[PDB]
Amino acid sequence: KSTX
Amino acid sequence: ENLYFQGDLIVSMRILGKKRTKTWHKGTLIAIQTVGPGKKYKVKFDNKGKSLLSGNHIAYDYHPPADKLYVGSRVVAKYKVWLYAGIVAETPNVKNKLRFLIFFDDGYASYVTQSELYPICRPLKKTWEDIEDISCRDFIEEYVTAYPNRPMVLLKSGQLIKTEWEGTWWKSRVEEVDGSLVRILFLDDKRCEWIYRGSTRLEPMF
Repeated sequence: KSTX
Repeated sequence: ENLYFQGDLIVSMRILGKKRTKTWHKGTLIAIQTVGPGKKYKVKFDNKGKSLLSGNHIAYDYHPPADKLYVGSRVVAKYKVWLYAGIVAETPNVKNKLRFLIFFDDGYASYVTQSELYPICRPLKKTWEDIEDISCRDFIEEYVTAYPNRPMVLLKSGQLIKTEWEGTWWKSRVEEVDGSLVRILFLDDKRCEWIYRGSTRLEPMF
């Protein structure tokens, strides 16, 4: 899960 | 021209270089080239490759002394082991338990120690101008130039707020606060993110  | 010396850089020195993957790796400085007023630095990496790099894409292979680091300093930091570029957002003080706050080029924020930092050799005058993502770059420019003026929301553990992610607002809960960062639990997916307390992504007054 990407930053935001 | 080909040079052997350039400021404090010397051909044959150990160095860190930025790869195309955006991660930084150990190498040797094998050439220094001038092209008009410009300078390029040829690095042979320990594992794979040679690259001709600008001075903002090489870093010293030692830890900066604390007093050479400022808000806005351009650094390579251990990203959590990978090395990735960022900007110093805080230096050690009582409120952050004597750590450095790093805003990485992709927007990730983390507290680190001096042992997890390397100084970039030839940062741009405006250190943020080589941040590729324009949104990140604009945020950093505003943050660094406004400092020490830092509007932040005061959040407490257990507080229900809305937090932005992927362009929409999510019901969320404050799990923990650590200096200028807050750990937000997103209720939908039950996963957390550490977010800077001055982020406009945080909306307590929904």
